[PDB]
Amino acid sequence: ELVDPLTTVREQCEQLEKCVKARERLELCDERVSSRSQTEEDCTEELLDFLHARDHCVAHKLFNSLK
Amino acid sequence: GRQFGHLTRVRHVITYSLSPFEQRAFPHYFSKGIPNVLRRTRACILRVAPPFVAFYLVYTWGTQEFEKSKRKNPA
Amino acid sequence: TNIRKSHPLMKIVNNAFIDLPAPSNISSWWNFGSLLGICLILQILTGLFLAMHYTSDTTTAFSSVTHICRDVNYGWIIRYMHANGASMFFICLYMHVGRGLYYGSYTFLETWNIGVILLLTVMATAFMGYVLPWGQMSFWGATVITNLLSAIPYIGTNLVEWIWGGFSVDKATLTRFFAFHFILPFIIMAIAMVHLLFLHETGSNNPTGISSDVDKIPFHPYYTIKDILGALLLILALMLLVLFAPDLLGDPDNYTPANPLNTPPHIKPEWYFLFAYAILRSIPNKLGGVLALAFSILILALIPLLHTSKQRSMMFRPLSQCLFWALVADLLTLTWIGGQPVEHPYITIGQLASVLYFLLILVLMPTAGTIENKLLKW
Amino acid sequence: VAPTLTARLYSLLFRRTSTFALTIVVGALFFERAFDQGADAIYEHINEGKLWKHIKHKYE
Amino acid sequence: SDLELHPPSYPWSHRGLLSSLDHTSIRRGFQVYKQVCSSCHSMDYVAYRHLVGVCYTEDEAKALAEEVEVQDGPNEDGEMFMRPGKLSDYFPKPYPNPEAARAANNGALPPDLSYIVRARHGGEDYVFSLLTGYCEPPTGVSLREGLYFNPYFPGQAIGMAPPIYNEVLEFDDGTPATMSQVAKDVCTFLRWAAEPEHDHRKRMGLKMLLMMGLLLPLVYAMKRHKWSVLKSRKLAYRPPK
Amino acid sequence: HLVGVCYTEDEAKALAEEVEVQDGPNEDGEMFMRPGKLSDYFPKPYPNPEAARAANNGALPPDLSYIVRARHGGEDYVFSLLTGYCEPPTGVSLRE
Ligand code: HEM
Ligand code: HEM
Ligand code: HEM
Repeated sequence: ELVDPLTTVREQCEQLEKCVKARERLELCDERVSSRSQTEEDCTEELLDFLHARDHCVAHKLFNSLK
Repeated sequence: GRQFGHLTRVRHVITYSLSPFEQRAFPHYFSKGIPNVLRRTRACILRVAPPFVAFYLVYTWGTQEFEKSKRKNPA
Repeated sequence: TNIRKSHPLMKIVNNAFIDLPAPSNISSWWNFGSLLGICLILQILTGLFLAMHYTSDTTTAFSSVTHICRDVNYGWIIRYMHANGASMFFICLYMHVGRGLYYGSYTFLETWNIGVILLLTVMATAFMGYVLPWGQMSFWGATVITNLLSAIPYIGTNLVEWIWGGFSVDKATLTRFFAFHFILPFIIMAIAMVHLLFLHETGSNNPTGISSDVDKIPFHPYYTIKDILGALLLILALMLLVLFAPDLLGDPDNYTPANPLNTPPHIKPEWYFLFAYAILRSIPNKLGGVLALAFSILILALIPLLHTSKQRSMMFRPLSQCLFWALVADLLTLTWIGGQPVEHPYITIGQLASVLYFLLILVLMPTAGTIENKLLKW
Repeated sequence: VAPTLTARLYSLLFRRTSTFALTIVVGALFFERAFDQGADAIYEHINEGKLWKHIKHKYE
Repeated sequence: SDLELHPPSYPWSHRGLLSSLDHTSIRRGFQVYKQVCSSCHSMDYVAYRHLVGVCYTEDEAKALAEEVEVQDGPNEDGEMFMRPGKLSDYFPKPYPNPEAARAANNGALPPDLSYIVRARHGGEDYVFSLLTGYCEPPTGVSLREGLYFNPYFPGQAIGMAPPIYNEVLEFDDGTPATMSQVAKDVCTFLRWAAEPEHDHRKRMGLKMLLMMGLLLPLVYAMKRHKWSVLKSRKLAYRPPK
Repeated sequence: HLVGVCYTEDEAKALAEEVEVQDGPNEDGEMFMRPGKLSDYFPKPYPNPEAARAANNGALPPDLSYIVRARHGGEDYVFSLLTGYCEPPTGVSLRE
């Protein structure tokens, strides 16, 4: 039962507009690749964009509280 | 070679000069200073700037085309 | 009479930097000669102290360098002043060759050619310099480049193995480079003295390209102090790098000890060669690329025969001013390209900048000159 | 008091390249120190990331 | 695989120009090295004495070195014993031959942490983000449950397990040790291992700017004063007739 | 080194192959033993210097790679030291 500032901050950050759209495009592709078989368009890219938008905002807010 | 006294021939030209301990080192430094620099900039922008923005445009484009060429949609 | 004038030693000094008639005219672009001199002794001075500790065997190559920055007192500023001094040296070098081209200073055949030799020399000097700490980039940059000579017909092989001291970039190859990187700056300095000897025959050129015999001033106190101030600026630049952004111009990859089987994906030479690297790979030929890369620097020696204007300086010629900066910009493109992977846009744009560089020098500037003459009824 | 300052400074210490030098060397002494105080004091004020750590871990 | 994502810019307390390192944060980071990485990561260029002026005290430093057995020189029999560990000792640890890293893991070399921050691209930022941004595979690619997944890593797929939440701990005056708060520290320590001079130079840098901020104008005025004579010279041409 | 000098190529190999060396590490970070090539030197007796000492009593039997050039009187001194071995005169006892 620990305090994980990363997870606390990730939640509110992972929410925001930019991230929704990328997570949206992610799930879109997720299911696209899930509902196909013998496909190789492998859904890696959409994850990264989501991380960028998320992690950029993760940096601005994080350390501010970190002890 | 070289040396003063043997450089070249000159006649009829007077030169008035002043001891540095008598004048100021920065007369109207900003007063006349800035106007001049603008003037010099103006005098040269059209010759210096254009190739640089041309590079700049080719730089940002070339960069975008690189990044956007490494993703795929259909096919 | 006056000792400064007649003592067999001082005469030199006096006629070199005290009484020497100089144009009242010369501007900041003329400071680079003295800064190049300062860069030289600085590389010699810090470089020496670095050699009192650096050991030249693969086993301790990297290690000794680390030993320097951590254990050796202030070995770190020394190490960084050295590294950054090399870059400062190239900035001034390129600025110097810039001033010469813009202002027509190259009409001094001998002075200028000695300068081309100064260029290749400081260049050859620095290529070897960076192989020393035996970093990934060192070994690899050392491998990529050396091999280039393997394109020379019937002899490239034998030659490359000969300067290698084996069949690869081995132990022989590191000590060798240490030795040459030590002796080259001394020869540089003597050749720079002949640069000055020949330069002193005519005196300096000036911004207008018009003869200034009619308005000469003594080098001291004017250009001793204008030279002092501009050295302080070079110290600012230099110190800003070592004391704030020491690795900014350096690859992080050279901080990883060499490994002959590894081979990084990244693989580029030091910033001061990128333009030439670009030009080289823009050609899908072993011999072509290398030949073209050579022609890329050795063309500084073609410049005087391509002079076409009835005026020496470019100060009063706008078609040429435009072409000049296009040349600068085109090198900046070449730098940029050379720092990028050989893929997508970059290939063809890199091949364009190449042809351009050559068109701009070998044809566009000479032609602009003829037109500017025609426009003046000359 | 103001003109006579630069003046007296010239009078008693500047003509003779002797004193002129005697002063810059003597002036370099005091300066080197006073600069290192203020400079370090400045480096400290913008930081306080080491040294007051000592008051904690030891004192024996 | 052949596509990548670059680290964000975390507001380190030494990212600033004239900004010293947090030494309290270098300790925690050291501790992070001693238990976790020290069994997989070499740090050959740092020694126990190096820590003295930095974090710990003289005595503190000794005891830390004395908690391992080294291998001092041979004696009379041409031997090799083992020793408590001095101060002159470095941190050469894990495996003897390189391949012993390999055999232990599967190929895979856990590169030495003496020079990491300076040797990746993105300093502490890349390491911190690789340590912290550990995540789960999207789709269409399976690893080998050996080659764990990482977005902040070239090929997004490679080798190291996330030992960053597995929590150890020992902060004398105490601090919670989350994944993140333990990462800043190993990174804040990894900077200093790659550049122990960090703080000293920035002090000189401050002096360098202060000095140059005094010398520069001063030399200018000196040069202005001597050129005075040429700047104000007036010409007149008086030809005959 | 012996090849162009005394023996032949093949002869030289076999002579080296009559000892077990210690070639490089492999995969496990190990150290095995090898027949001996040609690239091998003659590093033999004792590892640490003092192992010469422990074996004998102090006393280092100096390397013979440079002996003739390192004594004074070349082969003459070594030859005479080897050959002129003799019995103690009087008044001094050794330590056998
Ligand atoms: C080892 C590096 C070099 C050093 C130390 C060096 C030194 C100097 C010095 C002290 C001057 C005095 C006047 C001035 O700077 O304008 C000068 C001028 C000149 N240098 Fe260099 N130089 C070097 C490289 C070059 C290069 C690479 C070139 C061109 C290939 C070059 C060609 C010239 C020319 C033509 C001038 C005459 C400038 C004028 O009067 O406008 N030198 N150099
Ligand atoms: C004869 C005086 C010189 C000596 C004794 C010298 C010796 C050394 C030594 C021992 C190293 C390896 C240690 C280290 O990297 O810090 C080195 C690095 C280097 N020096 Fe020199 N060198 C001298 C002149 C030069 C010159 C003329 C240049 C060209 C500007 C130069 C540019 C370099 C470069 C590029 C490196 C490798 C990059 C690095 O610093 O990591 N040095 N030098
Ligand atoms: C806080 C302690 C540790 C830190 C800071 C650390 C940090 C790192 C870093 C920065 C790299 C290189 C990343 C890159 O190549 O870009 C790395 C590589 C690696 N380390 Fe760790 N690590 C730590 C503990 C471990 C542990 C416990 C293991 C054992 C699972 C481990 C095994 C590896 C391996 C196998 C690699 C190679 C990855 C690969 O190339 O496939 N390290 N580590």
